[PDB]
Amino acid sequence: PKKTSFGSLKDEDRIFTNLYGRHDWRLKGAQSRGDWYKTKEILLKGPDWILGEVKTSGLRGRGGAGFPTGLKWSFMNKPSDGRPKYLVVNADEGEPGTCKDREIIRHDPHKLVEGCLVGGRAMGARAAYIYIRGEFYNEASNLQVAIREAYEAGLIGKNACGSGYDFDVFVVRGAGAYICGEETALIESIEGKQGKPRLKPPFPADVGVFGCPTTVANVETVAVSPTICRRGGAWFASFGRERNSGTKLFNISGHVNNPCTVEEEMSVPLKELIEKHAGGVTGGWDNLLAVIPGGSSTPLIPKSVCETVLMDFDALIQAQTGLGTAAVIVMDRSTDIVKAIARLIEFYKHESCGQCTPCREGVDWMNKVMARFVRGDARPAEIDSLWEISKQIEGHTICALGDGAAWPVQGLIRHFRPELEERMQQFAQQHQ
Amino acid sequence: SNLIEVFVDGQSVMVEPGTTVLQACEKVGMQIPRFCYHERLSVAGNCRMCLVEIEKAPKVVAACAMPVMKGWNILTNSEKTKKAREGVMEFLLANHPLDCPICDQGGECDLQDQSMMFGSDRSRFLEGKRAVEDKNIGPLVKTIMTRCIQCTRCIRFASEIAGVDDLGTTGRGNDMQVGTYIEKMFMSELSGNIIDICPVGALTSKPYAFTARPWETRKTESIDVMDAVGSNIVVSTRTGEVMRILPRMHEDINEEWISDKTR
Amino acid sequence: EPFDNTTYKNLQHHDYSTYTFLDLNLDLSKFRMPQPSSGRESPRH
Amino acid sequence: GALFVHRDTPENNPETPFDFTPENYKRIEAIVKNYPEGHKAAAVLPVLDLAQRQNGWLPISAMNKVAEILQVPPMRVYEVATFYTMYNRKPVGKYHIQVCTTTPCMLRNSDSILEAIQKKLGIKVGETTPDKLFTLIEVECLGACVNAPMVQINDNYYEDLTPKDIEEIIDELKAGKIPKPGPRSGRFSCEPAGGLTSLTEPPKGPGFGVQAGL
Ligand SMILES: Cc1cc2nc3c(=O)[nH]c(=O)nc-3n(C[C@H](O)[C@H](O)[C@H](O)COP(=O)(O)O)c2cc1C
Ligand code: SF4
Ligand code: SF4
Ligand code: SF4
Ligand code: FES
Ligand code: FES
Ligand SMILES: [K+]
Repeated sequence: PKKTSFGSLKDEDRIFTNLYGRHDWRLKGAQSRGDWYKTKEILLKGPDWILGEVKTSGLRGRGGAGFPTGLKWSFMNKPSDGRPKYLVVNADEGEPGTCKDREIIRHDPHKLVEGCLVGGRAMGARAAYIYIRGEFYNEASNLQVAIREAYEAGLIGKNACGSGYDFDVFVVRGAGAYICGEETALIESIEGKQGKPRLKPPFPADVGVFGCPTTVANVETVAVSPTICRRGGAWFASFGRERNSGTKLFNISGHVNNPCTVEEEMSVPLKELIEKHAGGVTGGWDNLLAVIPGGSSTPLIPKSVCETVLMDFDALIQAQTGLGTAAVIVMDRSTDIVKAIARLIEFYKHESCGQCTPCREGVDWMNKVMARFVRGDARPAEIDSLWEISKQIEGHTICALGDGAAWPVQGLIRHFRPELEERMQQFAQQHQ
Repeated sequence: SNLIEVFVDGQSVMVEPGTTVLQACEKVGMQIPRFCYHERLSVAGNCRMCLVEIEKAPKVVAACAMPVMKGWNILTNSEKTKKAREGVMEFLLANHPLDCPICDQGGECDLQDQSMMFGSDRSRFLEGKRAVEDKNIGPLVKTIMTRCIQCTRCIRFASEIAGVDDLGTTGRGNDMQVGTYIEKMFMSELSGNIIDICPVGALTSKPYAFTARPWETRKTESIDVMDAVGSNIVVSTRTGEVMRILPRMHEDINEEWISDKTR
Repeated sequence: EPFDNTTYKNLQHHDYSTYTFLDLNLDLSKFRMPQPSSGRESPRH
Repeated sequence: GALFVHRDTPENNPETPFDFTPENYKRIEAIVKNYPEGHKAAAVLPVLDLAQRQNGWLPISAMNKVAEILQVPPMRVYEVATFYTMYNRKPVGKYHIQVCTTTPCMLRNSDSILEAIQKKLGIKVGETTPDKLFTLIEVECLGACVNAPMVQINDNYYEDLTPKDIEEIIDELKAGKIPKPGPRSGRFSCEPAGGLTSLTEPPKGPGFGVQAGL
């Protein structure tokens, strides 16, 4: 029956077979690895069949929120009200510690392009706008070159793959804002405005880019759809736990011997993932201080939790953190944990779009308090003050960037309050 | 027929579909706090002062932007709602300058009043405050942008009512600044109205500067004769002297706007 | 056929120039489908 | 410096000469056609970038010219130019060094990289060399954390740097040369240094694992 331990994924089950760019990344290389194979038959089965496969696979968003992808793509499976329907692929990839989306674009720019056609067909869209980080200039070019080849081969454009379905794939480059990864702020950027997220309940599936139905999906979420439709949703569901099905890309960075990007089965133990693929922690699994398991947005967890925690949404939620983008950041015992988290709050203070009050003023307020905790120029009573300020940002903002700046502070105060208080005693006795 | 029943504090009210939570609360005499929502401007949803709790939901919703759904119970005075208004007001006043004695808005300032009614009573902000450089936009509107709370009312008014796309937001995060970027004069026949919609003393009247306080003026409700529209005005007098001219709402003539000549 | 798994095969980006991305966008205009219209030249019309 | 209000100067004013080259006007009309008719304002970001690529920075005249061709209010372009960090509203050198300093790079001694560049070029963060060759700034995560520490120069990434690898790169740039982008260590893009731990077997062919129908 079901499994208990997860990991040790065979290469024949991996989806991104050119993750390290050691084969041809152009059309001929992609086709030899299975890309664009029998894509016409996928299209002719209609949106219902494609949406069914994603539902069965239990796939969940890979951008950081983890909503059920198959259920999220069914909002666009409605009749036409006279407006065009678009698909926006989120390639902003701005979360600190996250590098997975860079490799998919630069080394497999035909699973992404094929994903747009299959994902677009499910939603009934006419075209796909791929929003790629503005600093990824070289990656955007390879994406354009692959898109050009797809057009020349008849794989996209008019009568895509001989299916009678017209689909155009456009690439639009950002201009250097982390907030443009947010789905609505991404849409506002495509429309020529500032990267300021919109409010809901006007949802992108009802009023989106150019005021039209749209779906915003991560590159990894879109770059695995064609494989699921071919190998089946049953095959994809065979990995990871229940409700955490699938293979996941991981970025293991920080204080590890061999920082790298690898693909691994969901629910893989955190200790195994670092040891097996990343060469372990610098100084062995005893110099470990804390880990940020899902990019800067997620709270850190200390060594005690890291012993047995599994890398999936449900397991990390129970550990008072999240999976996020599966961007594992490892910090050893030589790290200034207060200073490491202070730089993350400075990052969010430089990336706040500045629209809504709690994160315009609150994040800039958390940054200044953190800048004093690092030096210890604060009282212990300000730790609880910092906690309360954090809870006033979380849930009161337009977008989740405010939430993503509260959680790192809360993680620091949850597990490392003794460190913060000791830092303040040292300053107090020195600066009498 | 098409009305949907919603509850405000448990009291039932029948509203049209598309009515916002803020508008539903108006039908029972409850005014939700606000700094960015104006009934004659487009919805912005960026001051968060209108956050209100919906029973059986964990996240507070923006009252000015959220449409009501059938059966909702809006808790306009719950603990969760009251703690939201205190958190937002705390953020609004963190970098706000201590200009109240020298600020023309004092005594008729929404930030002051809503801070008394919905905010806390003391500060726990121990850092240094932000300070922005002023921006000359003409001889009528005085600009002191350290008092701005980034509500964008002036931006939306200038674009939707006046038809002049000269005010915007330059910057990002805590350094975001409202203004014209270039040295430009916001000269229009409706320009004086940004003084009234600006909830704070960031935009004030230059002819009226320092002359009076709101509480000592007598409000005489009169008519305007500068043109043939007949805008309804309020004439503020102080000890037998006219101090300023304010708009008076008339839905069929001028709403709450007056021309610069009338002002 | 040669399974040369020990070489990087993504060196084409060492030759990209300051106008590479936009030139590719220009080359693709001949393949795009006709764009839809809102019936007006701008929201200000 | 780092100001978001424009003050006219002889070197930057609405009379400063700027106009797209005839080649760029063909690029602009290609960009403008990527968006639905009646939404030409969607092309501000790519057309502002194209203006910067031609010029190297964005004088106030450049911003106005983009507003004219797109029929958008100039203030709306000023909002976009001031919002995004990549747009340069002040002249920079031909080589714009951007050192990441966020935590994943800070953990792997990205401060040492910054010190090396500062000592070599004899400047501080945010300054420009007297010859208008190099400008040094700190940026946020550039999306190459596994290859930390790293810098960006113009459109290229240089990765897995050490205080010696970065100094060599500036030497090649400084004289006449164009260093090749990519990690400066023994690995290629992101693989585990010391040998692949996955994707060692040959990839499967066109139709492996296909289900019945497909
Ligand atoms: C501040 C912020 C930054 C974000 N950046 C990204 C990103 O770079 N790539 C991405 O796929 N999703 C990002 N997201 C999440 C998106 O808003 C959205 O949840 C996701 O892209 C939806 O696509 P998915 O189903 O593949 O997850 C970000 C969210 C926030 C609040
Ligand atoms: S939380 Fe911050 S980034 Fe998000 S909309 Fe509000 S101000 Fe902008
Ligand atoms: S705007 Fe209101 S709160 Fe601010 S200084 Fe003026 S009177 Fe005081
Ligand atoms: S100047 Fe006044 S009206 Fe304009 S954004 Fe600031 S507070 Fe709002
Ligand atoms: S009045 Fe609703 S957010 Fe400002
Ligand atoms: S933290 Fe430097 S590239 Fe991500
Ligand atoms: K005012």
